[PDB]
Amino acid sequence: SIHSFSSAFLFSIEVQVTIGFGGRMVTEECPLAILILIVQNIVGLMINAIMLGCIF
Amino acid sequence: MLSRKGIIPEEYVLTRLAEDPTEPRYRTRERRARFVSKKGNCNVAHKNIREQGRFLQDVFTTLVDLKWPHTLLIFTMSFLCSWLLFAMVWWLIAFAHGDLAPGEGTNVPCVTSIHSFSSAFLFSIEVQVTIGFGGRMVTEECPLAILILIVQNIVGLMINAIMLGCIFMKTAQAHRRAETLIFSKHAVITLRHGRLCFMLRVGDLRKSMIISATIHMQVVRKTTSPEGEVVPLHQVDIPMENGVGGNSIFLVAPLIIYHVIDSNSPLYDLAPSDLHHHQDLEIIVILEGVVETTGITTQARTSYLADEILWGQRFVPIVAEEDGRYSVDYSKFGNTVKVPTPLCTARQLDEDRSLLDALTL
Amino acid sequence: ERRARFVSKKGNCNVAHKNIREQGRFLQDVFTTLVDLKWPHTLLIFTMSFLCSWLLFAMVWWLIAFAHGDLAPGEGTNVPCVTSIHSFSSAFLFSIEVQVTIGFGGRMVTEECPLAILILIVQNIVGLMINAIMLGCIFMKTAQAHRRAETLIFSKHAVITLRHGRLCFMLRVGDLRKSMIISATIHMQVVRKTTSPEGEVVPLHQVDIPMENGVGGNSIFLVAPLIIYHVIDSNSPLYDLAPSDLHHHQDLEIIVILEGVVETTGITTQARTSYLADEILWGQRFVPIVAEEDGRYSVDYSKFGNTVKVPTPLCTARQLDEDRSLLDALTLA
Amino acid sequence: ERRARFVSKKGNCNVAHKNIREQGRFL
Amino acid sequence: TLECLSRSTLLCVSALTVISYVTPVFLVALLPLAVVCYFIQKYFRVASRDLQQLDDTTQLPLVSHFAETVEGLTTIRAFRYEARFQQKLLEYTDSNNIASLFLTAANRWLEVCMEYIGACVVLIAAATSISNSLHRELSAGLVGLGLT
Amino acid sequence: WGSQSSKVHIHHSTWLHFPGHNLRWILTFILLFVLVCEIAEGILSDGVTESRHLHLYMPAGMAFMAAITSVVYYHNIETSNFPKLLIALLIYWTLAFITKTIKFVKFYDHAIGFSQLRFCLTGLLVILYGMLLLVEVNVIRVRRYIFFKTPREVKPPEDLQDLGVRFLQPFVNLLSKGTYWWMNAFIKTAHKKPIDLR
Amino acid sequence: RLILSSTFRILADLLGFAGPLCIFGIVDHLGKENHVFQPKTQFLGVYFVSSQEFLGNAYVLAVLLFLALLLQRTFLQASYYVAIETGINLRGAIQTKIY
Amino acid sequence: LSSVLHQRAKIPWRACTKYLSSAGILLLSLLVFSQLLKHMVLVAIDYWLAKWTD
Ligand SMILES: CCCCCCCCCCCCCCCCCC(=O)OC[C@H](COP(=O)(O)OC[C@H](N)C(=O)O)OC(=O)CCCCCCCCCCCCCCCCC
Ligand SMILES: CCCCCCCCCCCCCCCCCC(=O)OC[C@H](COP(=O)(O)OC[C@H](N)C(=O)O)OC(=O)CCCCCCCCCCCCCCCCC
Ligand SMILES: CCOc1cc(CC(=O)N[C@@H](CC(C)C)c2ccccc2N2CCCCC2)ccc1C(=O)O
Ligand SMILES: Nc1ncnc2c1ncn2[C@@H]1O[C@H](COP(=O)(O)OP(=O)(O)OP(=O)(O)O)[C@@H](O)[C@H]1O
Ligand SMILES: Nc1ncnc2c1ncn2[C@@H]1O[C@H](COP(=O)(O)OP(=O)(O)OP(=O)(O)O)[C@@H](O)[C@H]1O
Ligand SMILES: Nc1ncnc2c1ncn2[C@@H]1O[C@H](COP(=O)(O)OP(=O)(O)OP(=O)(O)O)[C@@H](O)[C@H]1O
Ligand SMILES: [K+]
Repeated sequence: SIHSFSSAFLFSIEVQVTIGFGGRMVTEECPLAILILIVQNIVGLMINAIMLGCIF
Repeated sequence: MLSRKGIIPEEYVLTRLAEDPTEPRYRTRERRARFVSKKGNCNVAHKNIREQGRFLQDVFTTLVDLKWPHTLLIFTMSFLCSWLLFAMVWWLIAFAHGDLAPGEGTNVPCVTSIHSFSSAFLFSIEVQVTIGFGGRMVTEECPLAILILIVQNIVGLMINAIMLGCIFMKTAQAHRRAETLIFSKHAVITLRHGRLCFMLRVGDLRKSMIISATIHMQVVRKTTSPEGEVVPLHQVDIPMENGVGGNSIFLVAPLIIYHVIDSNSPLYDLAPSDLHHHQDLEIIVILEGVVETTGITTQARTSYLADEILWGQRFVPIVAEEDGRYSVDYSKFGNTVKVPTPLCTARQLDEDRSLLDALTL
Repeated sequence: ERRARFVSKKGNCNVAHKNIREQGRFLQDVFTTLVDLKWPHTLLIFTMSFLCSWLLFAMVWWLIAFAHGDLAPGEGTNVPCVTSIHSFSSAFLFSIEVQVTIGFGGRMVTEECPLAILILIVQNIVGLMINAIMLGCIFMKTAQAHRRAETLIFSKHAVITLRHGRLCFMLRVGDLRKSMIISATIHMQVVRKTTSPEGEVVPLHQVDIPMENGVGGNSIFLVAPLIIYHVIDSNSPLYDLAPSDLHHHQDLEIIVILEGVVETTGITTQARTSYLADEILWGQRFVPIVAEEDGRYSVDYSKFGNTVKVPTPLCTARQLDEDRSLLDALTLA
Repeated sequence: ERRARFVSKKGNCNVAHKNIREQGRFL
Repeated sequence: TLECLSRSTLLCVSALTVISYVTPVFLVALLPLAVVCYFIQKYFRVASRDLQQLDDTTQLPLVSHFAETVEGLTTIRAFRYEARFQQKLLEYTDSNNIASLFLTAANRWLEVCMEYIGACVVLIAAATSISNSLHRELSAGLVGLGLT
Repeated sequence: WGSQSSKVHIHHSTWLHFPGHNLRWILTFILLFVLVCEIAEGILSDGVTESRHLHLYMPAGMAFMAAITSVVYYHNIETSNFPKLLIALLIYWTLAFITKTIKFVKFYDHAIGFSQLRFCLTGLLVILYGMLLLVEVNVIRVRRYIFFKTPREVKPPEDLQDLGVRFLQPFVNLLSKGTYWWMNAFIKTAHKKPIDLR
Repeated sequence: RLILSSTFRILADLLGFAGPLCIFGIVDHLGKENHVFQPKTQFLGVYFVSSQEFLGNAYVLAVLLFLALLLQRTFLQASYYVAIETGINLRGAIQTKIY
Repeated sequence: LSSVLHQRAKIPWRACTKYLSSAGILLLSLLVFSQLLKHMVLVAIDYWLAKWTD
């Protein structure tokens, strides 16, 4: 369910915000998407944690 | 094999009396060690530390201590090791139930959409990171899967909690602020109010005030007792000559810090020749006080060796007054204009002054 | 069964409290207790709190689905409220997916029965509250520096030696970690069943004892082992101790307290120890230990608590002072 | 008003630091 | 030592040229390994020179002490002072033994590291030669020379 | 590795080798060799099939990495006399042993026999794990930290207690005495500061 | 100590004789008419390699040679050091007894 | 500083004054070239052995 950069931008939202709807999945096919998924999850967690700390 | 070092085991004693190369003489000229370096960073190397496990038990001290690139390695590897281990478990259990065998039957799989270890790893991503893609569901089929889902959820929440704690205590560090306090490269001695004192200058750069500031001051010198008790580093405290009697200081402008050399001060027998390049002597200035924003106590370590102490100079007046508000010209921070002063010792000066006063009166 | 230390050698204040009219405040103070719990017990309460919340809300979801009847099998005769619910196990998985915000999707909440919306809102609020509370306990738990207290380390047994004429109760305290403990502060107390002319009895009296610092203050700066010596003058209550009166079961104890905020976290930490009379030695000296190799410094922690001897007069502090007073008077005359 | 207060009546330390050899301490 | 040094270094050059000729891929791995080999050789020289000179300067006083005691054996026993000279002898022998032990230990460190380099060369040469032989029908004979 | 970048303590620290240290290392090596052998079998067996058959060597491929990490983890805990931390490593051995023992007896179900290589390698690896587990519980038997009584720990040897013992050959982890790895840092000093009787 | 030195040396010599034997094995199977075939033995879904056949793939013999060279060229050095250390201790004891 | 660098010298100056003085242009051209020829024959004999076995 990737069609245009609108869809891709929505998908990045759903991963980093951890909304995770389900229409836009990551499959088993290309290992680079799983690599990017790990990178985005870790970067998202780091930024969320750092912004938490600054807010505290 | 091909060497001739074992063929001849004999020796000749005719050649001897070889010495005086003069090469090691230049090596002895190497500068001696400083107690604490200028930018803090105390230069003490502990030896024969018996670890006894007191350097792994306090794990969460270490995690905050480590540098950011190392902390991100631990961050990333903690999460990824957890993800991959639980992915292994999901793969194995969904394989034991047979859901991995393609076209097994109408038996309802205990986790849908598990058709690889790749999808198993993606499923671990979805569960632990709490992303929940609709493709990989957890069905009500086998009790072990629900147990493992509970365990992974609790472990993921615990790992997130731990990393949140360490990021909290690291984003409120202090060593990024200790370096923004400025001392002089060298300190000066000069008479104020007819009495000899050891001046110094310290200032702040960031606008953020430093609250409840505190300036300890110590002399580091090997010193013996009349009983022969030899102390290699016999630190001695020194009052800051602050009028109130406390050592606290309100640091906005670059202030002049000094200790009046009365009969108590251990510098009571210094001479301008007694503080030359290689003299064994060192002053420490511990500037404490919290950071106003984060409320984290800090230190600003610094030292002054003998070959940095300079006799008979006064700090250039740094503060001026602009049109509406004061001015601070930090370029004149450490400049010490020459000022003539008596070149005798503190004891000789005191005795001479007392004798002259007695004769006059 | 002979003498009980007030505090143990490595902290753990050894006074057994008793006969408390416990108002229940101790169990009413939950957050402090949770932070003081050992990690395995914290994990157990953590796990039991989450599991109870999950399973309680799972019971509610199953009960409402049962009331709406969608768990009774039906093909098209019903419009479900909470989809895919077809057993209690399904409701438990649903509670997991909502509270931990996993949202697997196959178990949706529809618009039909509004009590599901109310319970969804309550569960979201409760999960956020429980996550917030458990995060708070973990944050304060990881800020603990009770572990750090096991690197402020004192010498095993301190000695009484002369220095510059008079007599001081020395000691040696050092640091093992690499960090620097800010605003360190050392107190030193003597413990004895002191009595008064009026007949007052104080079964364990504590008297503060000066650290004989030059500036006249408590604060100290601790990068290497130090010698914390209390100068015994006429004011001190060790002014009348005889070396013969320093046997094992003497009614004495020297509490030592070392404070100072940790720099990595910003937490204030004590460092306690005591020294019974047996653990006090007379007229001995601590061996100089801070060796200086060229280009650096060193500390030979092997000899951290290894002492040797030196001849000193075996007379009380008062006897020493009075005898030196008579000698000075004779010299003046 | 030709008089410069060192700190104003609301905290507000009324000093202007100048000629700081900045090393990125803002960032 | 000139003859043996020339023999050793030129046998090394002979061996390396033959390995490269038999298995041309080996030079791609020769460059990193040689650089690592270089560092070991460089560091060892700096150490070994010092230790060798130290060993020699240590042994000279030792024999001197022995000889001088043969002079004044009666004089040394006259003062009943021979406990001090026993401790002097033990110190001298300790210094000589520690110098020689470090020398032997540095010797063994160089040999272990250099023979590990040679073992890595063996694996690389064997893998490349076998791979080429099976895939490219390379002559078996050249494989034998490369290995030996 | 994070404390290591600021290990001035380990700059001149002290060590204490746990009992059965020699037998621990020689067993790790005697199983690293047969794990390389198992890897050779795995790469060799699948040469007849048109699928890679990862389940012949990747198990051993991670066993080799696991063993290396195990020995690294044991040396780290050996420098810092903190034995309570090896409980995880302890359970690993027994847990690993149990699983592989099942595989062994399963071959006995089908009458595989020593005539097949995998049975020989698996049997040898199983007895090696038994001996290694014996070592892991030997540590418990001596130091008794899990036992009821106080841990009967010993202090570091007085030979290394002295500051001036800079020839660490008698007491160094067995895989830094065959290859004289402790020499390496000293040689750096030789380049930096001349090696004299100091 | 000296017995340990000599035992390490003997095992180093034995293991060292692999090099020649491994070279013979590699070349012999790599020049055996240039015939390339599979193991040709199967058992219950996975091929089970036998004793000699594991010495078949010249890669295996070369890797085993590499391991043998590591063990040889570490045992041999261990033998050198033990003999050398005992020798340095014999000089110490003799140089004290003579004095 | 200066002591370290001077100590860290391989002394090719000494090797040059040693060899080139005595050997001149004849003995060196005999010694060195004989070594090169000897080792080239060693490589060649191994190579010929290989080709003959093949
Ligand atoms: C069901 C799944 C739940 C999910 C949990 C797994 C999640 C794993 C990721 C988290 C890894 C984090 C590791 C941190 C460990 C730190 C250990 C440490 O430094 O202290 C070890 C501690 C013991 O002292 P303390 O609690 O610190 O002392 C109290 C102090 N005053 C304080 O304020 O902190 O505590 C210990 O010594 C134990 C160390 C932790 C090791 C866990 C082993 C499990 C033991 C299970 C049996 C428990 C039996 C309990 C009996 C009573 C124990 C007192
Ligand atoms: C399945 C087949 C695989 C084939 C490969 C097998 C490899 C196995 C190697 C096993 C080595 C066996 C001997 C171990 C015993 C050592 C001797 C020993 O116990 O003494 C240790 C001594 C020092 O101790 P000490 O306290 O001063 O004296 C003893 C004490 N005083 C007493 O009472 O007596 O000091 C010593 O004597 C130490 C000797 C050091 C020896 C170093 C060599 C070890 C091998 C290194 C190999 C490197 C890598 C190999 C990888 C192989 C696979 C990849
Ligand atoms: C100071 C001498 O301490 C050592 C002692 C030894 C042990 C040893 O067998 N030596 C003699 C051998 C005998 C036959 C003279 C030798 C000397 C020169 C060149 C090679 C060799 N052989 C060595 C063994 C293999 C064949 C060639 C090794 C190395 C050293 C060392 O410098 O560290
Ligand atoms: N204006 C300034 N900005 C930043 N750091 C300063 C400033 N003035 C002094 N320092 C600090 O004081 C120390 C002295 O270093 P430096 O030699 O550059 O100055 P100096 O000799 O005191 O002369 P000056 O005050 O003219 O710069 C350094 O740690 C330096 O960072
Ligand atoms: N055992 C106790 N535990 C806790 N608090 C106590 C205890 N005894 C007294 N207090 C506290 O001391 C204060 C005195 O209150 P209260 O009059 O009830 O006691 P009291 O007169 O000291 O008792 P008692 O007659 O036992 O000495 C209160 O603040 C009470 O909470
Ligand atoms: N090298 C060291 N590294 C760290 N702490 C040390 C070291 N040596 C001693 N200590 C600690 O110093 C304190 C007293 O040590 P001291 O040397 O005086 O006696 P000890 O015989 O080592 O004592 P104990 O039996 O309690 O360990 C103890 O807390 C001890 O753990
Ligand atoms: K979520």
